[PDB]
Amino acid sequence: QQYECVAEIGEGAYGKVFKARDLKNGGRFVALKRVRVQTGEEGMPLSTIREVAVLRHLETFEHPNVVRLFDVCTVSRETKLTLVFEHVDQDLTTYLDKVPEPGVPTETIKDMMFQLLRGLDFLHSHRVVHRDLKPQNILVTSSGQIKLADFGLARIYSFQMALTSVVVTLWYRAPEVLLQSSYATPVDLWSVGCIFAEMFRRKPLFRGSSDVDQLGKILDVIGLPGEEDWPRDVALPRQAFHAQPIEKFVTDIDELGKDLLLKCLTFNPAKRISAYSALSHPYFQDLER
Amino acid sequence: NRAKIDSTTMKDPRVLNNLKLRELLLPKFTSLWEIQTEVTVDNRTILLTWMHLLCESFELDKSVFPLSVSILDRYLCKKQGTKKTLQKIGAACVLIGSKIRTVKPMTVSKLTYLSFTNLELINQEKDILEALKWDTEAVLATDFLIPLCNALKIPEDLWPQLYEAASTTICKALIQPNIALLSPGLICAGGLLTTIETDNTNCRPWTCYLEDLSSILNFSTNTVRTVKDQVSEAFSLYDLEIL
Ligand SMILES: O=c1c(O)c(-c2ccc(O)c(O)c2)oc2cc(O)ccc12
Repeated sequence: QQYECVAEIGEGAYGKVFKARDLKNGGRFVALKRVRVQTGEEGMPLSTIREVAVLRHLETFEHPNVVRLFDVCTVSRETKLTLVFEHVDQDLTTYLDKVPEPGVPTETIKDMMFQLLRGLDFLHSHRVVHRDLKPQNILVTSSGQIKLADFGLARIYSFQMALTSVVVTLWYRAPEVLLQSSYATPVDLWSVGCIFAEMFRRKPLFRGSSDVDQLGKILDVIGLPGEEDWPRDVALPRQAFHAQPIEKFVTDIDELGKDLLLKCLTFNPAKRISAYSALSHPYFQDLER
Repeated sequence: NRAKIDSTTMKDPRVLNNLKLRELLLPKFTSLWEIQTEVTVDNRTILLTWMHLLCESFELDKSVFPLSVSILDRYLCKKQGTKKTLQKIGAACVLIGSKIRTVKPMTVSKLTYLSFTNLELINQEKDILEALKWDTEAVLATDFLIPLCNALKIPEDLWPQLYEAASTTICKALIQPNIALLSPGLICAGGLLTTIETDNTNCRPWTCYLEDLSSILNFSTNTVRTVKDQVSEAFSLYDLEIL
C-alpha cells in the first residue's frame, strides 16, 4: 500500500523482484519480492514459507553475510503476497560486469570468497542448506560486503529426509545433483567453487545445455573420477563418459587459490572441503581480515 | 524419492552447541494452552492423535509431526480456539508443517476430505501465519537424534536403524501433554535411551551414555533418567481408542 515500485531488479520463477520506495523512511529502498498466490487450492506457496521460516529463525543471530528480511505484506483481495527485504546496491553478476579492466583485483575476489564462506559456515552450522547459490543470488554492497539471498529452496536438513529431484540453475549444480543422487551441504560448496572460479574470469565456468552436457563440461575440467568416487546408488555409469589444468580456464589463479577452487570442485562430495575448514585454508592466510 | 545420507559438516562438529542454543530461544514462561478458555488439554491429546495418524499414514518425513505440534501450541498461545474449530486449526498446522519439512506436501484436499471448505482451511493457514509473524520453523526434539548419537560415540552403521525407531517413539511420545514441558534436547535423549533399551542394537547398556548425555545436555543424571521414563510412558499411553 505504501510501496512505490521503482523498477525490477531481476525476476525469480514465481515472481519478479522490484526495487521500491516506502513512506516508512524518507526515500528508503527495500527489495520487494511479491509472489502471485493464485487461488488454486494449495494455500500459501511452500517456497515463500520455507524461506521466511528459515530467515526468520536465525535473524536473532544478525549474521553479517545473510540478507535481511524486513516484512511480509499480504492483500486478501487471487491474493498478492509481497515479501519485503533489504535492498543492496546490486547483485554479483551486475558487479562482475561494471568492473573496470582487467576485472576484479585478486585481493577483492579473496575478501568476498571469504565473506561468502562465512555465510555458509553459519548456515550449515545450524543444519541449513541454501540449495540455490549463484551470482544472481549474491548481493554486493557498495562498501564491499557480501549478502546471501533467495532462500526459496533453503531447508532444514535432517537425516533420512526425502529429496526433490531438482535445484541450482544448472551451471552451478553439483555432479551428485546432476546425477539424481542424494545431497547435502556439499552442494553449496560446489556452487561456491563455481562462483569462485567465476570471480576471476567474469563469466560462468560451466555453461551447459543439458544434464549430460553440463555433467560433461564439469568433468571436462576436474577429470573423470575413480570407480570409488562415483555413486553406486544410481543412474548413468562412470563409463557414461570417456584433467586439464584449472588455470587454463581461470585466467591466472594463485596456486593456493587454485588449490581451493579444486577442493570445492571435488567430484565425490564426502571429500569436498567444508565451508568451516575452508575459512582456515592457506588462501586466506593474509587478507585485511 | 532420494532420501538424505550423512553429511559430516551438518552432523559431526558443534551443531549440537547451536541446537542447544536455538532451543533456549523459545522461552517458556507460560503453561500449556494456558490462555485457551474453551478447549482443554484432553482436547489437545485427541487432536494430536489424529495429526500423528495423518503424518504417519501419509508417510511424511519424521520432522513434520513435531513441527506441526510446535506450530499448534505456539499459535494457541496467541489465538483462541473452539471445540468445533480444533480439527481445522490442527489440519492447518499439519499443512504448514509439512510444506516445510517434507518434499511432497500434504494438500488441502487431503485434509478437507478428512474432517470445512477448501477455502476455510486456507484462511486458517493464513490466520496462523500472520499470528506467528510467519516465524514458522523451530528446534524439534527430532532434530537431536544424530547429533547425540555422534556425540555419544554410537557407531554410524547403527544410526539408520537407531534413528528409525527413535524418531517413531518420540513422535508418539509428543502426543502426551506431560512431554510438552520438556525441552526438545531432553525429549530426544529419553527417546534414544528408550529405543536403545527395548531393542539391543549392539549398544552398551543404555545405562552408559547416561553420563555423556548429562555432561552434553548440562542436566544431571537423575534428570535424563526421569525423562527416559516419561517418554517411555507417553509412548505406551498412545491409544487410538480416544478418537
Ligand atoms: O537487493 C537485492 C535483493 O534484496 C534481492 C533478493 C532478496 C531476497 C530474495 O528472496 C530474492 O530472491 C532476491 O535480489 C536482488 C537481485 C538483483 O539482480 C539485484 C539486487 C537484489
